[PDB]
This record gives sequence, structure tokens and C-alpha cells, in this order.
Amino acid sequence: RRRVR
Amino acid sequence: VYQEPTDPKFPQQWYLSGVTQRDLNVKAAWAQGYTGHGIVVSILDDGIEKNHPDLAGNYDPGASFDVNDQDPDPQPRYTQMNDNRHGTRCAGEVAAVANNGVCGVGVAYNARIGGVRMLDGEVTDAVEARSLGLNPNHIHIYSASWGPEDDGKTVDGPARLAEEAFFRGVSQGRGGLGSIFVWASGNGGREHDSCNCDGYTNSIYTLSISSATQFGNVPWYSEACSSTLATTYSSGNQNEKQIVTTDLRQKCTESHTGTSASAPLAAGIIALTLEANKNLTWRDMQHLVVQTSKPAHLNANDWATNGVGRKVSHSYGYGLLDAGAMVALAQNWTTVAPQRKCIIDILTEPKDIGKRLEVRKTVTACLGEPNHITRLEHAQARLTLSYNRRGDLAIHLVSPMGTRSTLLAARPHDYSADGFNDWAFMTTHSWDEDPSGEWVLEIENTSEANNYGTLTKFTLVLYGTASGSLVPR
Ligand SMILES: [Ca+2]
Ligand SMILES: [Ca+2]
Ligand SMILES: [Ca+2]
Ligand SMILES: [Cl-]
Ligand code: NA
Ligand code: NA
Ligand code: NA
Ligand code: NA
Repeated sequence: RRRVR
Repeated sequence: VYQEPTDPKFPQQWYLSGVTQRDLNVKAAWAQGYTGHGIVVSILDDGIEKNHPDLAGNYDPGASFDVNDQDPDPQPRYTQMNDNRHGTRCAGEVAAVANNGVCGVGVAYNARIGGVRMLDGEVTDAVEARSLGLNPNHIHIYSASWGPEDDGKTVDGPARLAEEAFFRGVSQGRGGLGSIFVWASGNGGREHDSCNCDGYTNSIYTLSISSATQFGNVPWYSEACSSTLATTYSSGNQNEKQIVTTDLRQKCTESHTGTSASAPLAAGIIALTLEANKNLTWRDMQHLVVQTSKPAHLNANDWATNGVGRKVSHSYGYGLLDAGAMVALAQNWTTVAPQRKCIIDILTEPKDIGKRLEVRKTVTACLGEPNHITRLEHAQARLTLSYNRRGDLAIHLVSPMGTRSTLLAARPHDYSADGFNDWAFMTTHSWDEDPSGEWVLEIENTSEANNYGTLTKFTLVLYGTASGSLVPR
């Protein structure tokens, strides 16, 4: 993922 | 006369108030009359359960949008694994309703709360920018418990649209006072990640917030870096309590955890602070955090006293937020002077790094010019360098007042040969210091390998003012 939680 | 909340899980919210003083001192702010009324917070995440029994009373459709599906409704997408519970948990920390017999209470339990559904999908630069730039004259505070991967080898930050959103937000948001962006510093502790390799936390436009366990320790997931500003409590080991908040499917959870829980608590405290003084600028807010945060009883091996007498740690910034102290100091706050920016190009020629490189430069910080800085805020070392194994590097920056900031610690998993391309390592540790004098940049190979590379650019960028100092602590 490019951005994660 | 102030009556604390009667909610059933409020007694389990050890981080809001206790006699132990291992808390964020939030009840003291409630007793001064600040509960968040009139303040608008938006949770940028995977959605918000807007019909939750403990959020519905505070929910604000004006603070909400669905960027993933391009519609106004940020309702989470329900799955068997409950993957999209993350934003609802964050929201309840900020603004869960008080005194309604359900779950616990938010820090700012009378604030209005919204959510941007933007993590449930491909999170592109445009997705981030539309989220960060949502309704910037209605939303006061944006909270983001997300970022680049915490694998300990990534160097990544906002691309062009997201960086433009930050600048537009702090310049024109909130009536020109500036959007408040609150960021979780990261969960990459196990990977030995550094939050200075994360351009969201590293940004001067965000308040990067780290975590402490109940017993006052650096949690397993914590990332150390010099860009962190302050700390709130979150989870730790299984004998330490966790965070109580609203859960997906209209439930209550006592086991919210990680960096993700710290940013919302900070956003709530900042909401209380804005209620105490609606005229605070985005920079005023960071000043308040620096002056009021409390190191006491937070354990770290790297506490150091900076040039104005404030204790600072790479795990904790200036320490634990103190809501009572924030709202008290905010009431008679004098707006800081306009921000000055002094750009100092340090190198005259490239320098081979080899085993160790030390670059010393005596600066005047724009003496005699309108951007003369005698009171530092953020400082950046914008570095361009090549190296064969990036994670073997450690980088330190020493201020004229003798404050040693770790810009980069070794990252064992970072095997990259890509080096750094004008990467703006940021430190908050020299806040309020006079930046005139000798700065020292240190780059060292922490491994026994025969590594090689070249530092080709070092721009020291100083932000700050030239007036209004306090007597050092
Ligand atoms: Ca939707
Ligand atoms: Ca409640
Ligand atoms: Ca990270
Ligand atoms: Cl700038
Ligand atoms: Na402005
Ligand atoms: Na930041
Ligand atoms: Na000096
Ligand atoms: Na010196």
C-alpha cells in the first residue's frame, strides 16, 4: 500500500 | 461545581484523568469550561460510523466526505474482518458524547466531529490533497493516523498536491489563521523506523505526536525522531491499560492501540485549546504545545536539555500534552510575529562521506535582513547525498546552543542505494533558541562495512521570529 493505517 | 462524566467506561479512561498524575490533565480543562463546543475536528481515515450511539450527537456532515467513492457520506464499508473500524475508533477519542450512558467520552466531548473516508482505496496524491483540503473554512483541526509504510526502509512524504494542500491550509484555512494538522508519528518501532523518513510527520505544518505507555515507557511500536513535537498516552504491554473508544458496528472497545490512538487525543486537546482562544494561528498552537508539554515521569534514555532549558527526547518531543495547561496559557496568548524563513546554503563543494563526515558552519541567520531570526521555530537540514547502503547512515545536527538533534538513526532494513534527494530532515529540539553561530552536521557510517558516498548539498533552513522570547526555563 502507498499509505497505511 | 464541575461534574465529571457519568459514562459507564469513563472510569476506565485512565489517560483522561486520575489521581496518579499519569494522565493528560483533561478534566482540569473541562473544569475551566472547555469541552470543545464550537470546534470542528475531521478524522482523515477509512470512514466514520456517523450513526454510532456515541458519535451521532456530535457528528458534522460539514466536516465529512467520502473521497474513496466521491460522495458526501463517509460511512465505513462493512466487511467480515471489520477492516474499516480504524477511523471510527479515532473519532471517539476526539469527540465521543459525554453523559449519555454509552461507552466513554471524547477529550473534546462537545466538539463537532467528522470523517473523511479516504484510506479505503488507493491513496494517491490527489486523494490526500482533496482530504487535507476539505472545507478548510469549516474544519478547524485535521487528524491523520496514517502514513507511509513503517517497514523501516521507506523514505516518502507528501507529493505535490498534498504539499500544496498543507501550504494552502496553513495560509488560508481557518480564516487565514491556518488549518491545524495533527499527525501520528508512526508504528515502525519494531522495524527500527525513523519518523524523520516520513515527510508527513517531518513537515513543519503538522504536529507530529508520539506515544507513551501507561507506566511511562516508550512503547514497542514507537518511532524516534527529531521532528516529533509532543506525546499522548496510548497502548503498551498487556498489563498496561489501553484506549477506550467507539468501535465499528455501534460497539465500544477498550483495546484501541498504537500510534493511531495518540494523534486523536492530541487533536481533542487542541480542540479544547482553540475553544479557549479561537484566534490562535497554526504556529501559535505549536508554541503552546512546546511551552506546556510535560516530560515528568516519561522514561527515556535520551532526555536532553536544549538551549532554553527545556527537556526534549526523540521518543517524546517536549513530553506529554497537558490539556489544563494548554487552555490556561491559550486564554491570554499574544499572537506570534509573522514567520521568517532564512535559507543558508552550507556547502561550497561536495564532500565524500567515507567513515565519518563533519561539516561545521558559522551562520548569522540573515542578520541585517527582514528574515533575521533570533528565535528559532523549526529547523531543517535539507540534504542531498549518495550512499551505497542508506540505512547504515546516522545523521546528527548540533545547534549553536549545543543541542544535538538526531536527524537520522541507523535503519537496519534500509538497504537502499538511492541516498537522499533534497530531503528536509526537521528538528523541533532547538525551538526558541538563537540560531546565530556554529552549526555542526555529522554523518557517520554505523556499520563496519566499507561504505561510500558523497554529500553534495546541505541547505540549512531556519524558521522563526526575532521578538518575544521568554526567560529560559
Ligand atoms: Ca460513501
Ligand atoms: Ca459516551
Ligand atoms: Ca514510520
Ligand atoms: Cl516555506
Ligand atoms: Na494566513
Ligand atoms: Na510535523
Ligand atoms: Na550564537
Ligand atoms: Na562551538
